[PDB]
Amino acid sequence: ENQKLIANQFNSAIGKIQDSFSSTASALGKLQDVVNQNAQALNTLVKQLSSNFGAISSVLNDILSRLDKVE
Amino acid sequence: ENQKLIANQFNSAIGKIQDSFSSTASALGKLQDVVNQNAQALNTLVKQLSSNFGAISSVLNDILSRLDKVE
Amino acid sequence: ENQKLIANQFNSAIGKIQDSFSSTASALGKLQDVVNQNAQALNTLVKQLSSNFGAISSVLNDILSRLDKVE
Amino acid sequence: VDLGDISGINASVVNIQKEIDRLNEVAKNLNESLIDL
Amino acid sequence: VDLGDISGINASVVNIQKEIDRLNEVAKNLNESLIDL
Amino acid sequence: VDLGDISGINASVVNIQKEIDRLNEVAKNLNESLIDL
Repeated sequence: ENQKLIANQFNSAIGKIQDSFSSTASALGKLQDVVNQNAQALNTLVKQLSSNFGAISSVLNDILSRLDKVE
Repeated sequence: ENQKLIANQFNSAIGKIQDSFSSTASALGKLQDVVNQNAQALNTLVKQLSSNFGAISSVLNDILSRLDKVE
Repeated sequence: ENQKLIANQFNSAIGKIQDSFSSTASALGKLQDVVNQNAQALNTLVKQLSSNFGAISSVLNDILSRLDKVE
Repeated sequence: VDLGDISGINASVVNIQKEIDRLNEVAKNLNESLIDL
Repeated sequence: VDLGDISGINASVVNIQKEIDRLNEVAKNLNESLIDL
Repeated sequence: VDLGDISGINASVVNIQKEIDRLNEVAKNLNESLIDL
């Protein structure tokens, strides 16, 4: 009778622990996906920002040189 | 006597597992909050960056056109 | 005999739970490190972006004033 | 002068509140699994 | 005009797929630890 | 020309080292819960 109680409580606890570990795995997977997407987003932003500052630079040097020609 | 040992060990293990799951839940909540704040930060940075490049553009086109007028 | 079965199943379950908690701790540590590195990256990007917009500004005001002098 | 468009860069958000709620629910319900001989 | 270089700013990526696989493997294997008296 | 100020954009940092330490402590202490009949 006490053995059946121990077995039932242990089986209930193991079921709850299985559900909780599945939940933790799903949460870690979602967090991994989101953190990796945000990392790719920041990297793509850094690349496009470098390109845009390169373009803005080149344009500003064109302006400065052609205005040195002006004056 | 062995049943009391099994019950005591099981209760200790379940208490430790409860503490550990509370810790995992708190950690996942903190990570969720921080990842979401960083996502909002990157999105707001993208919006402000788009606005600032729009302004820098418009200004550069003003400069280029008014210098075409100059020369 | 049933007590040995309960003890063996409980020891196996506790070993698996130990492995799983070590895995969860390692995963949370890696996620913490990566999220903190990405936060430092976004902060450094914000600082450098503020500096670069300051420089681009100052340059554009130089251009605008010196072209007001021109015309 | 046409600067590159970056408005498409988007940062997703995570929604693991279901899993955190399940974890806290299990941490509370495991008291219903203690053995009281 | 020399704007500051920002190409060095890099965002790391996380690889916890081993740990997620281990967690799901344990959540599946814990059925082999149930007591069947 | 007054460009928009973005210095206010801040990225928070997470501090879950207490929870990771607790998890490793439990993974070590669960050896004190094994049954030795």
